[PDB]
Amino acid sequence: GRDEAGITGTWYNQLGSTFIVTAGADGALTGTYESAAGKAESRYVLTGRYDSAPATDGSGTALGWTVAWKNNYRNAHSATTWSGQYVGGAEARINTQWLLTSGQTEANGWRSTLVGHDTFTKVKP
Amino acid sequence: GRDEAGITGTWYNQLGSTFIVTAGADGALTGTYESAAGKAESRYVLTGRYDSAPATDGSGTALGWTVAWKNNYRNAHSATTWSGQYVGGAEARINTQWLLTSGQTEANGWRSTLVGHDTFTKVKP
Amino acid sequence: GRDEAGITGTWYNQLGSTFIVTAGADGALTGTYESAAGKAESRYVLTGRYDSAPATDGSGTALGWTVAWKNNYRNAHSATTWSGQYVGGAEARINTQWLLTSGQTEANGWRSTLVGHDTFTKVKP
Amino acid sequence: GRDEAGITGTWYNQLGSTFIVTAGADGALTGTYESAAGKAESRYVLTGRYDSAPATDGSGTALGWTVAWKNNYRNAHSATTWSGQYVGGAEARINTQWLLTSGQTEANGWRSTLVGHDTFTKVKP
Ligand SMILES: O=C(CCCC[C@@H]1SC[C@@H]2NC(=O)N[C@@H]21)NC1CCN(c2ccncc2)CC1
Ligand SMILES: O=C(CCCC[C@@H]1SC[C@@H]2NC(=O)N[C@@H]21)NC1CCN(c2ccncc2)CC1
Ligand SMILES: O=C(CCCC[C@@H]1SC[C@@H]2NC(=O)N[C@@H]21)NC1CCN(c2ccncc2)CC1
Ligand SMILES: O=C(CCCC[C@@H]1SC[C@@H]2NC(=O)N[C@@H]21)NC1CCN(c2ccncc2)CC1
Ligand SMILES: [Cl-]
Ligand SMILES: [Cl-]
Ligand SMILES: [Cl-]
Ligand SMILES: [Cl-]
Repeated sequence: GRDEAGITGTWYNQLGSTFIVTAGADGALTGTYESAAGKAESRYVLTGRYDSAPATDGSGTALGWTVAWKNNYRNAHSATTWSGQYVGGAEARINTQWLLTSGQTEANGWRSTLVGHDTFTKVKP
Repeated sequence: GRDEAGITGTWYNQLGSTFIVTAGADGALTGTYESAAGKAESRYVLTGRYDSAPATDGSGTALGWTVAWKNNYRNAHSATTWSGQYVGGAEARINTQWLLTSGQTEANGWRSTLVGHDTFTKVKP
Repeated sequence: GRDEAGITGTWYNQLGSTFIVTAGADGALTGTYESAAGKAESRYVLTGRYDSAPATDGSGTALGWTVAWKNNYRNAHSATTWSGQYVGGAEARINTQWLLTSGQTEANGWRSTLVGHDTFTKVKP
Repeated sequence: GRDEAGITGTWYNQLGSTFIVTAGADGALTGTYESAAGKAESRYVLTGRYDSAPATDGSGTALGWTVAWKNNYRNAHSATTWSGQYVGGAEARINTQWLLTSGQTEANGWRSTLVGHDTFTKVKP
């Protein structure tokens, strides 16, 4: 992986959530997520993928991951996906937008999905 | 997994893409994705998560997955995340919304992410 | 307006909501919206814009509109924007994706916005 | 309008775009938008709506607006909708997420819509 070394490690977003990830040489992301917001407690499993051979023209590295919000402490019957890109350097960042879907009945499916954006950095707010 | 049996298998969306997935007892999703649209050829790895203990009131099962659009044939420097829910029964479906992020420079990050929606069923269009 | 005649009139979405709109020669959209779903009763004002000189290569006509969910009967402290395109012909359609923002405190702004998609046609479901 | 006075005026986002708006007592937004990014030149008409009787518990004021990207200088065959909320006070802000739809053929409709987020303040970056 080109940014295997750059992506692997601990990241923090603007809410104070903590994203711990290992980028594998093949394109795998694995790790844990702890949200500072919402119906969440302690760490949750995450998994995702990244482009292991990004362009070399200054473009970011595309990636995504998923958390289902069930662990031994809580189940929020929901899942978030973050889609974004890693941008390396002295002020490295993972810039994302996310979709948070809740389990809903038929009648309520139209209101099942929240959208937002998180920016992750290597130092915490 | 409650819908481990229901989610595992082959799904098809409205574009004719094919989503092959195994749901693990823990909440894992693993499999392959073949897109009928866009800068894609053959199968790509996917990974994701689902709620393995959904509500029993008729609500769907929340889930999500990621594809990074790199394989041995093509690299589109991009990744899609699908966030949605599985709804079982005779007309089982996975209803999703997705975010497709491309690697972009600084100047172009504002235009890095497409949004859309896919509906997957067990029989093809 | 090129599709002034095509856009003007009554449209219905998959939820059974009714969208009544007048497209002005300049690019204006004005009208009323009645939602079959959610915290809504009777008609609400809408306003928006469309491309009054679309491409002639078979592409759709880009457009958007807003409803704030306050009228004399109800206030849901929220607003939806639909962004999409009109596609003319015998099976004319307005294909959209929408963002529904609620008024929220600081602590809750991350969960203020729902996302979805509506397809409008000239005949009702 | 409760925040008629607060919303009316000039706002600037993180890209340096300028949003000039008048909030009417009824819930109307009218004005002009000048984008610092993308296929845009000079000012474009906008129109939208806001909640003219927001909650009084510290929640923001929901609102939305549309720009179709046609004026006398340029036509980008596209339209953006911003959905968000006004938050008053010494550091007043309009926090938004947006959908930017381009006119596309049938074959390409799946890739017609960009998503992002803008934060507007009364002082420029
Ligand atoms: O709060 C969570 C789980 C934690 C999400 C944390 C989010 S992930 C994006 C953002 N970035 C973070 O770092 N943290 C936040 N899930 C909800 C979803 C909406 N829910 C319902 C309930 C009833 N009807 C509809 C919807 C209730 C449960
Ligand atoms: O086409 C793909 C990869 C395949 C995506 C297939 C998509 S996934 C959601 C939907 N459901 C499917 O089943 N299939 C489609 N990626 C693009 C993204 C945008 N790209 C750029 C290039 C230059 N600047 C900006 C953006 C070009 C590459
Ligand atoms: O239901 C409505 C107003 C009517 C929306 C109708 C929607 S527009 C897109 C779709 N297409 C239609 O044709 N119809 C639907 N608004 C909500 C939003 C979420 N709300 C809260 C409350 C508390 N906390 C958070 C959020 C409650 C009020
Ligand atoms: O660039 C613009 C018009 C100006 C948009 C400015 C955007 S509004 C949200 C953000 N906040 C701002 O303040 N400024 C930006 N429109 C594009 C859309 C994508 N386009 C295509 C072309 C071909 N195929 C697919 C898509 C090309 C034209
Ligand atoms: Cl609910
Ligand atoms: Cl580009
Ligand atoms: Cl609330
Ligand atoms: Cl194109």
